Amino acid sequence: IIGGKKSDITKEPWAVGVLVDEKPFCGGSILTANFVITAAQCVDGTKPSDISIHYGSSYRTTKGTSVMAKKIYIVRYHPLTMQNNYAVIETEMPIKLDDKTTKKIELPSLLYDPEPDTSVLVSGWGSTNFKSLEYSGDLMEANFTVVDRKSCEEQYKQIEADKYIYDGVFCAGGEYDETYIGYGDAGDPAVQNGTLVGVASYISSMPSEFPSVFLRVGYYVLDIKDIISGKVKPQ
Ligand SMILES: [Zn+2]
Ligand SMILES: [Zn+2]
Ligand SMILES: [Zn+2]
Ligand SMILES: [Zn+2]
Ligand SMILES: [Zn+2]
Ligand SMILES: [Zn+2]
Ligand SMILES: [Zn+2]
Ligand SMILES: [Zn+2]
Repeated sequence: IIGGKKSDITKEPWAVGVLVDEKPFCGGSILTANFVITAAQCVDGTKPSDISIHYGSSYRTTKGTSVMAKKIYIVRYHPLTMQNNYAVIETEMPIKLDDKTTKKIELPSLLYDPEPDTSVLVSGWGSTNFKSLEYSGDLMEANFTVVDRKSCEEQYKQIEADKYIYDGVFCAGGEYDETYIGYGDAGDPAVQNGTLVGVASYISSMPSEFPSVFLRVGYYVLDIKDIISGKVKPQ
Protein backbone atom coordinates (compact mmCIF):
# COMPACT_ATOMS: atom_id res chain seq x y z
CA ILE A 1 0.00 0.00 0.00
CA ILE A 2 1.42 3.35 -1.08
CA GLY A 3 0.52 6.27 1.22
CA GLY A 4 -0.82 4.26 4.15
CA LYS A 5 0.65 3.56 7.57
CA LYS A 6 1.85 0.63 9.67
CA SER A 7 -1.05 -1.37 11.04
CA ASP A 8 -1.58 -4.36 13.33
CA ILE A 9 -3.39 -7.67 12.68
CA THR A 10 -5.71 -6.86 15.63
CA LYS A 11 -6.93 -3.84 13.61
CA GLU A 12 -7.73 -6.04 10.59
CA PRO A 13 -8.07 -9.60 12.02
CA TRP A 14 -9.78 -10.73 8.78
CA ALA A 15 -6.64 -10.11 6.71
CA VAL A 16 -4.54 -13.04 5.53
CA GLY A 17 -1.51 -13.63 3.33
CA VAL A 18 -1.77 -15.82 0.26
CA LEU A 19 1.57 -17.44 -0.45
CA VAL A 20 1.77 -18.94 -3.92
CA ASP A 21 4.67 -21.18 -4.87
CA GLU A 22 7.13 -19.32 -7.17
CA LYS A 23 4.45 -16.69 -7.88
CA PRO A 24 3.60 -13.13 -6.62
CA PHE A 25 2.33 -12.66 -3.05
CA CYS A 26 -1.29 -11.59 -2.53
CA GLY A 27 -3.53 -10.63 0.36
CA GLY A 28 -6.82 -12.29 1.28
CA SER A 29 -9.69 -12.13 3.76
CA ILE A 30 -11.39 -14.64 6.12
CA LEU A 31 -14.98 -15.41 5.13
CA THR A 32 -15.39 -18.52 7.33
CA ALA A 33 -13.14 -20.94 9.22
CA ASN A 34 -12.82 -22.89 5.95
CA PHE A 35 -12.96 -20.18 3.26
CA VAL A 36 -10.74 -17.28 2.19
CA ILE A 37 -11.34 -14.79 -0.64
CA THR A 38 -8.53 -13.26 -2.74
CA ALA A 39 -8.06 -11.97 -6.32
CA ALA A 40 -8.26 -14.44 -9.22
CA GLN A 41 -5.03 -13.01 -10.75
CA CYS A 42 -3.24 -14.48 -7.72
CA VAL A 43 -4.12 -18.15 -8.09
CA ASP A 44 -5.63 -18.73 -11.56
CA GLY A 45 -4.36 -22.07 -12.90
CA THR A 46 -2.38 -22.84 -9.73
CA LYS A 47 -2.63 -26.19 -7.93
CA PRO A 48 -3.95 -25.89 -4.33
CA SER A 49 -0.87 -27.63 -2.85
CA ASP A 50 1.22 -24.70 -4.13
CA ILE A 51 -0.87 -22.25 -2.06
CA SER A 52 -0.54 -21.32 1.62
CA ILE A 53 -2.78 -19.13 3.79
CA HIS A 54 -0.91 -17.15 6.46
CA TYR A 55 -3.11 -15.83 9.28
CA GLY A 56 -3.01 -14.23 12.75
CA SER A 57 0.14 -12.17 12.18
CA SER A 58 1.06 -8.54 11.38
CA TYR A 59 4.03 -9.99 9.48
CA ARG A 60 3.86 -11.03 5.83
CA THR A 61 5.42 -14.51 6.07
CA THR A 62 6.20 -15.17 9.76
CA LYS A 63 4.80 -15.50 13.30
CA GLY A 64 1.33 -16.79 12.64
CA THR A 65 -0.17 -19.99 11.40
CA SER A 66 0.05 -21.38 7.88
CA VAL A 67 -2.49 -23.75 6.38
CA MET A 68 -2.43 -25.37 2.94
CA ALA A 69 -5.16 -24.80 0.35
CA LYS A 70 -7.44 -27.72 -0.52
CA LYS A 71 -9.60 -26.33 -3.35
CA ILE A 72 -9.57 -23.18 -5.50
CA TYR A 73 -12.81 -21.71 -6.88
CA ILE A 74 -12.64 -19.39 -9.88
CA VAL A 75 -15.84 -18.09 -11.53
CA ARG A 76 -15.13 -16.94 -15.12
CA TYR A 77 -12.00 -14.85 -14.50
CA HIS A 78 -11.11 -13.01 -17.72
CA PRO A 79 -7.43 -12.03 -17.48
CA LEU A 80 -7.56 -9.69 -20.51
CA THR A 81 -10.10 -7.31 -18.97
CA MET A 82 -9.53 -8.65 -15.44
CA GLN A 83 -13.31 -9.19 -15.21
CA ASN A 84 -14.59 -11.22 -12.27
CA ASN A 85 -11.18 -10.97 -10.60
CA TYR A 86 -11.86 -12.99 -7.43
CA ALA A 87 -11.07 -16.46 -6.14
CA VAL A 88 -12.24 -18.44 -3.16
CA ILE A 89 -9.80 -20.71 -1.41
CA GLU A 90 -10.92 -23.59 0.78
CA THR A 91 -8.36 -24.55 3.44
CA GLU A 92 -7.10 -28.09 4.18
CA MET A 93 -7.68 -27.59 7.91
CA PRO A 94 -9.99 -25.10 9.68
CA ILE A 95 -8.67 -21.62 10.48
CA LYS A 96 -8.40 -21.11 14.24
CA LEU A 97 -10.60 -18.05 14.85
CA ASP A 98 -9.91 -16.23 18.13
CA ASP A 99 -11.73 -12.86 18.01
CA LYS A 100 -8.37 -11.09 18.44
CA THR A 101 -5.91 -11.68 15.60
CA THR A 102 -8.04 -14.00 13.46
CA LYS A 103 -11.70 -13.22 12.67
CA LYS A 104 -14.15 -13.62 9.80
CA ILE A 105 -15.38 -10.58 7.87
CA GLU A 106 -19.08 -10.45 6.91
CA LEU A 107 -20.25 -10.20 3.30
CA PRO A 108 -22.11 -7.05 2.15
CA SER A 109 -25.76 -6.91 0.99
CA LEU A 110 -26.56 -7.82 -2.61
CA LEU A 111 -25.17 -5.39 -5.19
CA TYR A 112 -23.66 -3.12 -2.51
CA ASP A 113 -21.86 -0.23 -4.22
CA PRO A 114 -19.67 2.13 -2.14
CA GLU A 115 -20.73 5.77 -2.57
CA PRO A 116 -18.25 8.29 -4.06
CA ASP A 117 -16.47 10.33 -1.37
CA THR A 118 -16.92 7.63 1.28
CA SER A 119 -13.88 5.68 2.50
CA VAL A 120 -12.93 2.00 2.52
CA LEU A 121 -10.40 0.55 4.93
CA VAL A 122 -7.75 -1.42 3.00
CA SER A 123 -4.93 -3.49 4.50
CA GLY A 124 -2.12 -5.62 3.11
CA TRP A 125 1.59 -6.29 2.65
CA GLY A 126 2.17 -4.89 -0.87
CA SER A 127 4.85 -2.40 -1.93
CA THR A 128 4.89 1.01 -0.22
CA ASN A 129 6.28 3.10 -3.10
CA PHE A 130 5.81 2.98 -6.88
CA LYS A 131 9.50 2.45 -7.69
CA SER A 132 9.90 -0.76 -5.69
CA LEU A 133 8.27 -4.10 -6.40
CA GLU A 134 9.40 -5.43 -2.97
CA TYR A 135 6.66 -6.36 -0.45
CA SER A 136 6.20 -4.79 2.98
CA GLY A 137 7.26 -7.01 5.92
CA ASP A 138 4.67 -5.26 8.09
CA LEU A 139 0.90 -5.08 7.56
CA MET A 140 -0.04 -1.59 6.29
CA GLU A 141 -3.44 0.13 6.26
CA ALA A 142 -5.07 3.09 4.54
CA ASN A 143 -8.43 4.68 3.98
CA PHE A 144 -9.07 4.88 0.23
CA THR A 145 -11.60 7.51 -0.89
CA VAL A 146 -14.15 6.02 -3.28
CA VAL A 147 -14.14 7.60 -6.75
CA ASP A 148 -17.30 7.74 -8.89
CA ARG A 149 -17.24 4.82 -11.39
CA LYS A 150 -18.06 6.99 -14.43
CA SER A 151 -15.38 9.53 -13.47
CA CYS A 152 -12.84 6.72 -12.91
CA GLU A 153 -13.69 5.17 -16.28
CA GLU A 154 -13.23 8.55 -18.00
CA GLN A 155 -9.75 8.85 -16.39
CA TYR A 156 -8.77 5.31 -17.46
CA LYS A 157 -10.14 6.03 -20.95
CA GLN A 158 -7.43 8.74 -21.32
CA ILE A 159 -4.82 5.99 -21.69
CA GLU A 160 -7.27 3.56 -23.36
CA ALA A 161 -7.59 1.48 -20.17
CA ASP A 162 -11.34 1.89 -19.69
CA LYS A 163 -11.78 -1.89 -20.28
CA TYR A 164 -10.74 -2.53 -16.65
CA ILE A 165 -13.63 -0.43 -15.26
CA TYR A 166 -17.09 -2.05 -15.20
CA ASP A 167 -20.00 -2.55 -12.74
CA GLY A 168 -18.22 -5.43 -10.97
CA VAL A 169 -15.50 -3.08 -9.69
CA PHE A 170 -15.35 0.19 -7.81
CA CYS A 171 -12.51 2.71 -7.79
CA ALA A 172 -10.78 4.18 -4.76
CA GLY A 173 -7.69 6.19 -3.90
CA GLY A 174 -5.63 7.86 -6.59
CA GLU A 175 -4.39 11.45 -6.80
CA TYR A 176 -6.92 12.84 -4.29
CA ASP A 177 -5.54 10.72 -1.41
CA GLU A 178 -2.11 9.98 -2.91
CA THR A 179 -3.00 6.43 -1.82
CA TYR A 180 -2.56 3.35 -4.05
CA ILE A 181 -2.62 -0.44 -4.21
CA GLY A 182 1.01 -1.62 -4.48
CA TYR A 183 2.57 -4.74 -6.03
CA GLY A 184 1.60 -7.60 -3.72
CA ASP A 185 -1.67 -5.90 -2.68
CA ALA A 186 -3.94 -7.83 -5.06
CA GLY A 187 -6.59 -9.54 -2.95
CA ASP A 188 -6.38 -7.03 -0.09
CA PRO A 189 -9.69 -6.61 1.77
CA ALA A 190 -11.56 -3.32 1.46
CA VAL A 191 -13.88 -2.79 4.41
CA GLN A 192 -16.87 -0.53 4.98
CA ASN A 193 -19.26 -0.75 7.96
CA GLY A 194 -17.79 -4.04 9.22
CA THR A 195 -18.33 -5.85 5.92
CA LEU A 196 -16.08 -6.82 2.98
CA VAL A 197 -17.11 -4.42 0.17
CA GLY A 198 -14.06 -4.85 -2.05
CA VAL A 199 -11.16 -7.08 -2.99
CA ALA A 200 -8.11 -5.29 -4.38
CA SER A 201 -6.98 -5.75 -7.95
CA TYR A 202 -3.52 -4.95 -9.22
CA ILE A 203 -3.21 -3.84 -12.84
CA SER A 204 0.47 -4.21 -13.73
CA SER A 205 0.17 -1.89 -16.76
CA MET A 206 -1.23 1.02 -14.72
CA PRO A 207 0.98 3.88 -13.51
CA SER A 208 0.12 5.94 -10.43
CA GLU A 209 -2.20 9.00 -10.48
CA PHE A 210 -5.14 6.76 -11.40
CA PRO A 211 -7.51 5.41 -8.74
CA SER A 212 -6.92 1.80 -7.69
CA VAL A 213 -9.40 -0.93 -8.69
CA PHE A 214 -11.36 -3.15 -6.32
CA LEU A 215 -13.69 -6.03 -7.04
CA ARG A 216 -17.18 -4.98 -5.96
CA VAL A 217 -18.04 -7.86 -3.62
CA GLY A 218 -21.77 -6.94 -3.60
CA TYR A 219 -21.89 -7.72 -7.34
CA TYR A 220 -20.69 -11.27 -6.70
CA VAL A 221 -22.31 -12.16 -3.31
CA LEU A 222 -24.56 -14.82 -4.92
CA ASP A 223 -21.50 -16.42 -6.49
CA ILE A 224 -19.55 -16.30 -3.19
CA LYS A 225 -22.48 -17.89 -1.34
CA ASP A 226 -22.87 -20.52 -4.09
CA ILE A 227 -19.21 -21.47 -3.71
CA ILE A 228 -19.53 -21.74 0.08
CA SER A 229 -22.73 -23.84 -0.26
CA GLY A 230 -20.81 -26.32 -2.43
CA LYS A 231 -22.76 -25.46 -5.59
CA VAL A 232 -19.67 -24.59 -7.66
CA LYS A 233 -17.00 -26.95 -9.02
CA PRO A 234 -13.37 -26.12 -8.07
CA GLN A 235 -10.71 -25.39 -10.72
ZN1 LIG B 1 -18.55 -13.85 -17.64
ZN1 LIG C 1 -17.52 -13.51 -19.29
ZN1 LIG D 1 -18.50 1.93 -19.29
ZN1 LIG E 1 -20.00 2.32 -16.50
ZN1 LIG F 1 -21.97 0.25 -15.76
ZN1 LIG G 1 0.53 12.76 -7.40
ZN1 LIG H 1 -22.35 -13.68 -10.67
ZN1 LIG I 1 -21.23 -13.89 -12.39
